[PDB]
Amino acid sequence: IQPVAAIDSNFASFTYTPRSLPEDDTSMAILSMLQDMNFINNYKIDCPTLARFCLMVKKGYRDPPYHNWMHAFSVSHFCYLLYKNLELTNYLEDIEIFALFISCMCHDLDHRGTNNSFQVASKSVLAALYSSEGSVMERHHFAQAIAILNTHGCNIFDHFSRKDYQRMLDLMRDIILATDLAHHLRIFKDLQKMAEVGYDRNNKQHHRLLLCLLMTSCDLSDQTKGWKTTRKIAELIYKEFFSQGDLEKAMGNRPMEMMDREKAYIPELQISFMEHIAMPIYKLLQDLFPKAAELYERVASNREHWTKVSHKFTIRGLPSNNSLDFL
Amino acid sequence: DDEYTKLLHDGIQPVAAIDSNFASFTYTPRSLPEDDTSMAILSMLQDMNFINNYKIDCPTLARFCLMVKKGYRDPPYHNWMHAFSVSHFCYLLYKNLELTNYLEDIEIFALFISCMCHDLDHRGTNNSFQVASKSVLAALYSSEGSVMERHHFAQAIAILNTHGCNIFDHFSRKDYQRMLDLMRDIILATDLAHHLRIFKDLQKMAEVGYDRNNKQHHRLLLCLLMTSCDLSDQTKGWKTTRKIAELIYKEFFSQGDLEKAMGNRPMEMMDREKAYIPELQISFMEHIAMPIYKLLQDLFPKAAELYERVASNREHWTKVSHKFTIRGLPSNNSLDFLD
Ligand SMILES: Cc1cc(CN2CCC[C@H](c3cc(C(F)F)nc4ncnn34)C2)cc(Cl)n1
Ligand SMILES: Cc1cc(CN2CCC[C@H](c3cc(C(F)F)nc4ncnn34)C2)cc(Cl)n1
Ligand SMILES: [Mg+2]
Ligand SMILES: [Mg+2]
Ligand SMILES: [Zn+2]
Ligand SMILES: [Zn+2]
Repeated sequence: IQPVAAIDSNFASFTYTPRSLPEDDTSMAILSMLQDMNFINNYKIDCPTLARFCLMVKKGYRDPPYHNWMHAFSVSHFCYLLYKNLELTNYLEDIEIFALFISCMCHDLDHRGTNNSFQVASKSVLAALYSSEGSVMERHHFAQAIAILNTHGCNIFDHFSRKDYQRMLDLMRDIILATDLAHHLRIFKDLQKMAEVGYDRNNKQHHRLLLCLLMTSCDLSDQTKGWKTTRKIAELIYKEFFSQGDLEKAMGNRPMEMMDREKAYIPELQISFMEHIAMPIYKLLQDLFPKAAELYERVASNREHWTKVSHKFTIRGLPSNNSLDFL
Repeated sequence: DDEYTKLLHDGIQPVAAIDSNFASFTYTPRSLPEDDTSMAILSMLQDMNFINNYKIDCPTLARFCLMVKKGYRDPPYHNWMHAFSVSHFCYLLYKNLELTNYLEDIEIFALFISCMCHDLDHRGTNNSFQVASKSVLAALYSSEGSVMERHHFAQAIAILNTHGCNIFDHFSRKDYQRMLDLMRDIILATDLAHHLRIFKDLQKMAEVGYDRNNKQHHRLLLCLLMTSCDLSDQTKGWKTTRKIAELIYKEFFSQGDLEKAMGNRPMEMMDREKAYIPELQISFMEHIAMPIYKLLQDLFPKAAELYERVASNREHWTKVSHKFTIRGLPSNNSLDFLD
C-alpha cells in the first residue's frame, strides 16, 4: 500500500543501504517497490495473494550469517534501483523486469549456508536430486519458489495468460540458475561480445544475457555501497564460509583455502574477489549503461580500501593487553 | 627498619637454600620473589667469599643492599629485578667459568657490585631521550656522552657516600681508588654504544689469546662480562625471553609515545604503530646478542650453552612470526578493529 517516498527520501538512490531498513518493514517495502514499478496494476496482481506470497518467500529463508532474507531483500531492492536509475523499461520488456524482481526475492530460498560442492561432498538429498544437472542449490531455490507459488493463496500468476504464466516460469528458472557464479563465469565472454557489438533491444538472445548480468549485479550489490557495508558483509560471508570449512574438516576433507579459518587471509581473498569477479561485472554494467558508472567506482574504491586496511591484519606493537600470551 | 633488622640478625642463608638449581645457567632468577632478593645478594656475596675476604661490615652491607634496591624505580624492564637478575648472572659466571684464572679478586667483586648498581634510578627512557627532552641528566652529562650510565655511576657513588653505607670504607687508599675506577669502567661499559666501539678489540683479544698479564685484556674482558650479564635474560628459555620482550617493548613504546607528543619521530622499535616485534628481536639477536655470546664462548669453552640458547631463542622468533598475522576472523568474529 505505502508510497516509496514515505519509507525514506533516499530510497531510490544508489547511495541508500537497504540493510538499514528494519526487517519487520521489509515485506511492506517489497509491495511498495512493486507498486512503484506499477506491476500490480499492469498485470492485475491480487494484493492479498501478493501479500501472502511475499510473507511465504521471507519465511522460506533460513538464518545463516549471509544467505538469509535480508540478503534476498537487499538483492531485490537493488533490482528496483536499476529500474529507477537506469530506466530498464527502455532495454527490457516489462515481463522480463518483473520476472527479474521476483527472481531476486526467491533466488536463495532455503539456503543452508553451504556452497554446491559441500552438498555433493556430503551426499545431501539435494545433491542426490540435482548434482547430475549442476548448480545444486540454485535448482533447489527454484524448486522452493515453485512450491511457494503452488501453495494455496500464494500463486501471484493465477490469472495470467498461458503465454505470460509460462514466460514467467521460464524467466525465473533461467534467472535463478544464472545466480550460480559458475554460470556467470561461463557466459562472461558472451557478455563482453554483447557489450562490444552493442545492446540490440530487438535481439532475444541479448535480452537473455542482460538478464543474467543484471541478476549477478543484484546478487553482488552489497559491494556497491560504502566501506561500512563491505566490512560487515565480509564479516558475514567469512563466518558462513568458515563454518562450512569446519564441517568439511570433521568429514576428513581439506576445505578450499577461503573456508579454512586457520589458513584464510581475508584481505587477499577479498581483494581477489573484488578485482577478479565483482569489478568486471560492474565494468560490463558501466559499458552498457553510462549511468552505472558510480557503481563500478564504488566497487573499485571498496577494493582499494581493503589494500589500505590490509596492514591491520598484522600485529604491530603489542596487543591491547600488553601481553604476547596469544603465543 | 624491620627489613634491615632481619638481614642483619637472622643470619645469611646458604645459597643452596634459595633453589636446588640456583648456581646453574638453566635457573631463572626472575622466579625468586622480590622480597627474598636482598638476602640472596648476601648469600651470593658470602658464597663468593667477598664478605670475609674484604672484611665487609655486615650492618653496612645490609644497609648498602637495601639502599641499592631502593634506588631502582619501577619501569617495566629497568627495575630492581633486572639489576638482581644481572647480578645473579655474574654469580653464575663466577661459579661456572673459573673467572679466577682470568681476573683479580677485586675485579670480580667490582663486577658484581657494578651489576647491582648499573641501572640505578633508570626512568625507563634511553640516552637519546634525555638529550631530546633536555633533561637534568643531559644538562649534567651530555657533553661527555653515555648520559644514563654516568647517572647510574653517580648514584652508586652517592650511596657509598651515604653515612653507614660505605662497604669499602676500610679499604686502603689504593684499593678504594681501584674499586671506584673499576665501577666507573664497568658501569660505563653497559652503554651498548661503548660495546660496539670496542667490539673489534674484543675480537682481536679472542683471536690472539687472552693474556692475564695484559692490563688491557683485563679491561676488555670486564666489559664483555658486564655486557654478558646485562643481556643474560636472552640465555634462558623461550618463556623467559617472551616475557622479557613484553617488558622491553612496553618500556620502549611508552618512550615513543612521549617522543610523538613532543613532535619527534621515534625509532621504529619505540613506535607501537610501526614496530614488528618478531623482526626486531631477530635483528637484536643477530646483530647484538649472538656475537656477544659467541665471543664469550670463544674465550670460555664452558660458555657454549649460553650461545646455543641465544641462537635457539633467535630461531623461536622465526618459528612464531606467522602467528602475528591474523588468519580467518578474530575470536570475537568481528572486523570492528579495521575502523
Ligand atoms: C573466488 C571467490 C568466490 C566466492 C563466491 N561467493 C559465493 C557466496 C557469496 C560470496 C560473496 C558475496 C558478496 C556480496 F555481498 F557482494 N560479497 C562477497 N565478498 C566475498 N564473497 N562475497 C561470493 C567468494 C570468494 Cl571470497 N572468492
Ligand atoms: C638493535 C637493537 C638494540 C636495542 C638496545 N636495547 C637497549 C636496552 C635493553 C635492550 C634489550 C635487553 C634485553 C636483555 F634481556 F638481554 N633484551 C632485549 N630485547 C630487545 N631489547 N632488549 C637492548 C634494542 C633493540 Cl629491540 N634492538
Ligand atoms: Mg545463491
Ligand atoms: Mg643500562
Ligand atoms: Zn544470493
Ligand atoms: Zn641493564
